[PDB]
Amino acid sequence: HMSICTSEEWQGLMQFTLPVRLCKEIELFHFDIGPFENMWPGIFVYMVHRSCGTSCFELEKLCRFIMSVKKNYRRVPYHNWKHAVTVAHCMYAILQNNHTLFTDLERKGLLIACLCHDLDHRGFSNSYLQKFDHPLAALYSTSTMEQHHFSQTVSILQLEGHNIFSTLSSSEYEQVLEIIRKAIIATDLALYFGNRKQLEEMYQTGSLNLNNQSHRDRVIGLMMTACALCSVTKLWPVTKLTANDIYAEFWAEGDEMKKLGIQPIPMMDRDKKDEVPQGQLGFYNAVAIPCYTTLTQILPPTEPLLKACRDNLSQWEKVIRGEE
Ligand SMILES: Nc1ncnc2c1ncn2[C@@H]1O[C@@H]2COP(=O)(O)O[C@H]2[C@H]1O
Ligand SMILES: [Mg+2]
Repeated sequence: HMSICTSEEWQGLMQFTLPVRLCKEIELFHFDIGPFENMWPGIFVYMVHRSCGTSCFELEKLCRFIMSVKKNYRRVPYHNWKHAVTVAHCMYAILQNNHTLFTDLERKGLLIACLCHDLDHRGFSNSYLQKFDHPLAALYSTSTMEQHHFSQTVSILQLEGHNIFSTLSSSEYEQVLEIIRKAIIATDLALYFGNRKQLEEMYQTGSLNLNNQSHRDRVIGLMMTACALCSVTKLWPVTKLTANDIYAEFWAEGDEMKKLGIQPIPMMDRDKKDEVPQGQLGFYNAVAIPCYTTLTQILPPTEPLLKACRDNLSQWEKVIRGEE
């Protein structure tokens, strides 16, 4: 059912070595993978090797897994292969800066979860799928696309020579699949609001306990949100270019809605592009800023993400003022 990489693809990835200059730059939170397209698969291998060890996964299986995942991301403007590696890199930076706070199993599970969090995304939102009673919406009632992403991830692991997790004990195998399932589902932004509220209460009252599994799950959920939204933590030019991709995809969804007799919300209406700056301002105030603020309280080393987010919020305000 899943698309499979060619022998040339996975065998070639096995020979990749990250350039020395990038080895330094990749550790920074603001790192933009954008100008290194041919290196994206290799960049992911590198991050897994540094965070989990060069022998954590059998190289051949890891390369097949990565290239088949790439092949199963579609040609959509935003939720594509580039996005997958970008989100995985943000997780890499978070994990690197909070290394011993997370178990070996959690680090490997989370890096894989990020690479696969939007696997086989079709360019359509959950709102579209549920508003048009799409098959996927009947099965996966809530977090529709996210449940599909997890199912597709398991499907790729089931491909011959692709199960990088088979060497784990039966207990840890089940454990990592659960970590991955919860992490991918957490990228359904609808769940973010309640999760952040709960974490803020736990933090403020002092009940937050990282040794409490239910609490760990929530912190990991917030981390996934922070990574999924990380385009807002890059340098302004990069943030602005990515925003163009985000809207390109949403406008295409809006176009399809119009064709079917349903008017899209302003955000997905390309004829309302002038409202984008205010739309982003609202998003930063309602989602981004609160997200990174809570993340930084829980994990101090992630402060750079919050600083960058605040900087971009100021940039959007500048646009609104006419200082673009
Ligand atoms: N700059 C942004 N980056 C990411 N998501 C955004 C942004 N602005 C608005 N959003 C909304 O937040 C959602 C985050 O997850 P999605 O990418 O599924 O869909 C995104 C949009 O609905
Ligand atoms: Mg998604």
